[PDB]
Amino acid sequence: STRPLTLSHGSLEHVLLVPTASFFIASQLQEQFNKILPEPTEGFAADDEPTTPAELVGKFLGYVSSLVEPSKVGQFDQVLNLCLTEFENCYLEGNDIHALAAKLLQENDTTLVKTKELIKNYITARIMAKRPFDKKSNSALFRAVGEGNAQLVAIFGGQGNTDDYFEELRDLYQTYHVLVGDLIKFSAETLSELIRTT
Amino acid sequence: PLIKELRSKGYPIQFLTIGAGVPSLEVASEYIETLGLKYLGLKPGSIDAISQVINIAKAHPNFPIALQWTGGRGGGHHSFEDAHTPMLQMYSKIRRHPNIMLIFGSGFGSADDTYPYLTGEWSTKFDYPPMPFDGFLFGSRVMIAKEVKTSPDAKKCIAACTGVPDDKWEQTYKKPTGGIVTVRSEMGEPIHKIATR
Amino acid sequence: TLDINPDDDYGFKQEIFDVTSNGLKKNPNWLEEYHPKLIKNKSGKIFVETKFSKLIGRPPLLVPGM
Amino acid sequence: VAAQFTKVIDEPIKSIMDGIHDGHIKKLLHQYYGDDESKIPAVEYFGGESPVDSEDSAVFKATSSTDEESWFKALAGSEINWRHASFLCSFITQDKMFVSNPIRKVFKPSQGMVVEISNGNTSSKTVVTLSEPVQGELKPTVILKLLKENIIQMEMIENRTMDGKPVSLPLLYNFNPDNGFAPISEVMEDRNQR
Ligand SMILES: Cc1cc2nc3c(=O)[nH]c(=O)nc-3n(C[C@H](O)[C@H](O)[C@H](O)COP(=O)(O)O)c2cc1C
Repeated sequence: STRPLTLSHGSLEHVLLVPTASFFIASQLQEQFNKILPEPTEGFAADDEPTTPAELVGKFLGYVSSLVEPSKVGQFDQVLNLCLTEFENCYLEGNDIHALAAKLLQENDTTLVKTKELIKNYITARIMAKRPFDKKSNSALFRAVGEGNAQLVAIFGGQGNTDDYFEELRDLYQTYHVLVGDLIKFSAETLSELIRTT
Repeated sequence: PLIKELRSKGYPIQFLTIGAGVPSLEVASEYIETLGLKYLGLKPGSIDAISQVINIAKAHPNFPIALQWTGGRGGGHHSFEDAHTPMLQMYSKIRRHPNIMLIFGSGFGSADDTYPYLTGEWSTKFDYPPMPFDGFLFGSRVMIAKEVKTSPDAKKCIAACTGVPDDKWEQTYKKPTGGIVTVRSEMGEPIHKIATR
Repeated sequence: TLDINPDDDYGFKQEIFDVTSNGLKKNPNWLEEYHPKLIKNKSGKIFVETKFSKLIGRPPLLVPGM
Repeated sequence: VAAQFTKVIDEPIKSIMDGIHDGHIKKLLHQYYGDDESKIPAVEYFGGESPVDSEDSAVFKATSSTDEESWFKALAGSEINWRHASFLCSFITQDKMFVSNPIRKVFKPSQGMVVEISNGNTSSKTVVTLSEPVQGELKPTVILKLLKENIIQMEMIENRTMDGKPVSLPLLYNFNPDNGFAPISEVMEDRNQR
C-alpha cells in the first residue's frame, strides 16, 4: 500500500505514490526539499524554479542524489530507486532523457540551462542508484545501421569554429560529470606529466 | 472579382497565374481562399521574389503553388537575372515546401534542350547534385504555330531570327543579337523585341 | 550540442538516442524524390509523371500567358 | 535564346507540344525503362494527386471527431478506379461547368453515419452503402455503384414516404478516365424528369 506524497512548487505539482514502509524517510525529504527551492514568479521565468512537472521531479532526484554515499548503503537508497521508476514510467516512455529535454524546449517555454540541469539530475541519479547504463538502448539510428538501412561516419572538427571552445568543456564537466569525470581527470594528469617530463 | 464571380457559377478556370511581380502574403491569401482555384501561378524575377513565393506556400501548406521560374533570357518583359544561378542558390529552400510545383522556362524549344532539367543533370555542369524540375513553359517557341493570330509576314520575320546560345543573350542590352534587342517600355521595364527598323 | 533546428535540415544529440521513428530521419536525395517517371492510362496514353502533371492530369508542358 | 528553335512556320500547336512531350518519353524510356513499354506502370486515370502527400468487405463508423481526409481516403481505398475518383476528385463536371463533388458532400462524416463497402477488391462489382438512423432504427440512405461500364449510380433513398415503402432518386454520373483531372461528369439529360 502507497501513500500520496504531492511534490509541489506553487501552481504545478506531481503526485508521488510512496510505499508506506518507507513514507517516514520520503516525508523527511519532502520537507527539506520544499524550503531550499525558491518561491513562484508568475510563469516560472526565474533560473532556479522548475517550469514543468518533469523538471520538478528532476530537481528532486538531484537533491536526493547529493545525500547518497556511492558505496555505503545509506537510509535514502530505496527512496531514490522508486523516484526514478516514477520519473521513467511517467515522463520517459521508454525514450531517452535527451528526447524528453527536446520536447520541453519546443512544446513548453524552458531555457537550455534549465533542461541541461534536468539531464544532469537524471544521469547523476542513475549512477548513485547503482543502476548503470549497460542495456543496449533501442536507438532508432542504430537499429537501422544493424539492418543496413543506414551508414554512419564520425567527423571531428579542429580550431576556427568558436571563440570560447572551453565553455563546451565546462558544460561537459557540469552536466555529464559522472560519465566523463575520470576521462577529464586522466587527461589533466597526462597533460601535467607531459609538461614536467618535456 | 470577375474570376470569383465566374468560378462561383462554375466556369472551368483551373488556375490563375500572376505575371510581373509577386503579391504580399495577405493579398495572395485572398486569391488562394476566396477564388475557387485548383492552383495559383507566381512568376518571380529575383531571389527576393522566390523567397516571397516560399512565404505564400508556408502559409497555405495544402494549397498547390506553381513557381514559374523564368530568367532574363526570355521573350517580352524580362529581368536582368541569369536563369541558372538563382535556382542553384534557392532550389533547396523551394523543395523544403512540398506544395511548390517548380516549373522552368526561358530559352526552350525541343525535348533535347529541356531534357537536362527534367532529368536533373543540368546542375551537374555547375558541380551541384542533380536538381530536377516538375515542368517547362514555352512562350517564344509557340508564336509561329498555325493557330496563333500573328500575321503571316511576322511569322516569316520570326523564323529569320537565328537567335543566340545562353552565354550571349546579355548582348541584347547593347545591340541586335540573333536579330533581337532589349528596349525600355513606357514604365522603364526592359523588353526583348525582334530588331525591326 | 542539444538544441532545436527550426528548418530541420540537420539534427542535434536527440536523434542519436531517440527510440521512436523521429531518430531515423533521412534528408532528401533530390534525384530520387523528383525522378521523372512514365505512366499509362487504361487507353494506353503515356505521360511524363512529375509532381506537376500528377496534379493537372496532362503533360507537364504549359504555354504561358503572352 | 528561344529564337534558335523557331524555324518551321504554321506547324500545328498539337504537333509542336506532342513533339516535345513524345521527345521526353522516347528519352525517358531509353534511360530508365530499357526501351520496353511493358515496364511502364499502368493506372486507370492519371491526375488529381495534390503534391502534399486491400480489404474486401469493410465497415466505417464515423464519430463527431473523425477527420474528413482519413475518412475519404478510407472509402476510396488504395486502387485508382471510379470509387477513388468518386471520393477524392475535388469537383465534377456538369456540361462545361465545375460543380463541387456531390458524392463527397453526401458522405461528409458526422455521428450516426455507417458506411459498408462490399466487393471492395473488384471495382466492377463494388457497392458502397451509407446507413443512418431513421426513426430510431438504422436503414440504408445512399448506394454508390457501377450499372453499365462507365456510369456511376448514386441512389439517394427516402424512407419517410406516404405508404412506408421507400423511394429512390437515381443520380447518374459518367466516369470518363481519359479526362484525368475531372473524370466524373453528371448525366444532365432527364435529370429534372428523374
Ligand atoms: C510575345 C510574348 C508575350 C509575353 N507576354 C507576357 C504577358 O503578357 N505576361 C507575362 O507575365 N509574361 C509574358 N511573356 C513572358 C512569357 O510568359 C514567358 O516568361 C516567356 O515567354 C518564356 O521565355 P521564352 O519566350 O524564351 O520561352 C511574354 C513572352 C513573349 C515572348
